[PDB]
Amino acid sequence: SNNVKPQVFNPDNVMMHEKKDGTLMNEFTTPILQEVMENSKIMQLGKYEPMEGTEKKFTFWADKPGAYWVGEGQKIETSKATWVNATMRAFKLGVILPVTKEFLNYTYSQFFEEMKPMIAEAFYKKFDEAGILNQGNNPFGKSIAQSIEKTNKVIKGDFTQDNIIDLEALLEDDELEANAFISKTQNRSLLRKIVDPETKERIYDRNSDSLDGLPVVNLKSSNLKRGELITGDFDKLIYGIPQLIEYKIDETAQLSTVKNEDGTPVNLFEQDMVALRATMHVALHIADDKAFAKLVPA
Amino acid sequence: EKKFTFWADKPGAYWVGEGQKIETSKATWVNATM
Amino acid sequence: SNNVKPQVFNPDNVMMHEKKDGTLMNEFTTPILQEVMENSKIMQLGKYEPMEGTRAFKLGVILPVTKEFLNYTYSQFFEEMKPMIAEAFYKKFDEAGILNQGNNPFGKSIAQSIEKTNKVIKGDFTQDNIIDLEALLEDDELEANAFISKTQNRSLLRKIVDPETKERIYDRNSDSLDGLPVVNLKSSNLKRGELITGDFDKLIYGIPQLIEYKIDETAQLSTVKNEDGTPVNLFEQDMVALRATMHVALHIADDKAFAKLVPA
Amino acid sequence: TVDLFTSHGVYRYLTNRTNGLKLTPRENSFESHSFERMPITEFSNNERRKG
Repeated sequence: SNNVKPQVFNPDNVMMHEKKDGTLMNEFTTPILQEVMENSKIMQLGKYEPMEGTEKKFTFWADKPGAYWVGEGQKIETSKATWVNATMRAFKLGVILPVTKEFLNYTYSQFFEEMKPMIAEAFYKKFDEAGILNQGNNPFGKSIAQSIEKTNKVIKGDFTQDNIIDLEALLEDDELEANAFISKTQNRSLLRKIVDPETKERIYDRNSDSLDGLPVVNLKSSNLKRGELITGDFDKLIYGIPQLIEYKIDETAQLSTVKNEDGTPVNLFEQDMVALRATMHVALHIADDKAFAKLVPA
Repeated sequence: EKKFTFWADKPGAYWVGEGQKIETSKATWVNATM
Repeated sequence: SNNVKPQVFNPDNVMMHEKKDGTLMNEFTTPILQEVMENSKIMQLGKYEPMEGTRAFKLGVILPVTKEFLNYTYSQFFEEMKPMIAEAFYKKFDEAGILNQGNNPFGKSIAQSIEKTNKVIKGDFTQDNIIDLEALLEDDELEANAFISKTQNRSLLRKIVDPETKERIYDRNSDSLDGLPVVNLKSSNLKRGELITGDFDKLIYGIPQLIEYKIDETAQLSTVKNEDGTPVNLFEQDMVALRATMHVALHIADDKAFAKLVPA
Repeated sequence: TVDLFTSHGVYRYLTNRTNGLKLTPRENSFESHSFERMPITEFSNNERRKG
């Protein structure tokens, strides 16, 4: 055929050194990042749990024996212990970045360096939005928002010391104590302008980002609205990581999720392409569905 | 005159079932000048 | 595999141990080179340009081989084939740059330079026609550097003698005409009676990537269909393929620097 | 609890895994030492440091 125009891809996910208008992209100035990569908020708040396989078993005492008064020479009555079991399973995060080898040579050699951190950020954010907010096709049948929904442990109303105290009280109503707050950075404006009328001290430390003495963690997600606040005994949120982020780069596979202009799948060898695969295994478990409560605007 | 390149789009990520096809994603950048 | 009929491939580019008629090439004798291996003429004549990045274009080829052939017929095939691919790349590049043949991707070529400037001499090979051909260059202050010729016309060049000095203008031992070296093109497109000359320092080329070879035992050759139309899978059909690629760039700095002699 | 030894002194910090090992200086974090090089020494079982 000797068709020298560049290969069109659908979707347009392939990095290329030549544009279909004939522009050739030498002398490329490597992009710079106007941001700091976000940490996993679940890895921050929750409790790590060693996990060798894709599954984990927990067992806890449930019932404790009673005891009896007995008269002299009377028969001593019996009693019994009981236990309960729980379990957690892992799921897989992954993404593939395809690159044309001309691009990989004559434009941006460091590309499969610079992407690895942005990939890790994407994984962390996916994980957090699944486990905290039950968003992004949460694979686990478990989440904070879902525990809150089953318990209906929600307070309605404005950010006030009244409602914030009531929110925390909602946990000790089940003999649990709040350990931290999850909030949307948009709302520290509201927290900054609430004060106790009696002691005349403000509940939120603008300097230390502490609410009622507890640490506040900010979500970047757009799903959590300004007026919404979440709290819980995060030591009851258990996470495990059976396989840390693995990267593999391949120069010969087939990609089926990318098609050529004629509709044929992209073959990395025959077409002279390279692609980077990232995968991670993450497991989430709510140890006690009652340990979380939410404040929502009316 | 000055010119800048900044990242504009982060690669996505997908939940992949056991033995499902990993979907692809792309990065993107934008140019500015002074 | 257990197939007793050999696999028909379309196109039939796959090397095989067994012919279509059932002949196994067992015990097979090592091939030998009946001809000298050809070297790039524009890489010989033109001026090299150190170049970083790519205008360039990509040359490439894939040679599939059945592992039975790679085992039981000619084990060393892929070592002995690399030069033959380098030949093929040289010939493709030479034919594109010189003759504007073979779907050359560049918008530049010697044939196009001559066809644009109309710097062509109609005539048979004679001392006066050789001198006029050279004068077509020296008219524009450029001096001929070499000649490009179809080797089959040395029979014509030997018949010309300078009538003053009364000697052969063509040294058949040196293969130099009027003191200038003549390079031979093996390609079929330059006809018997055609001769080309120019100041080849005005022709510039670059090579961003030398010939890179990669041998693969796993890829899918979409372009080669099995008899049933399914694409060839190397690993599953027990097959191997060698990929070769190169990047070349061509530039003509002054398109009046080339002239051509052609039969009337 | 984290101790960091430099060529001029020991720095003391506190951390926890949950906050991402953010080092916070301990009360009276710094303590000078009179050597002129980092005090800890390492020994090696072989070139590869293998058991």
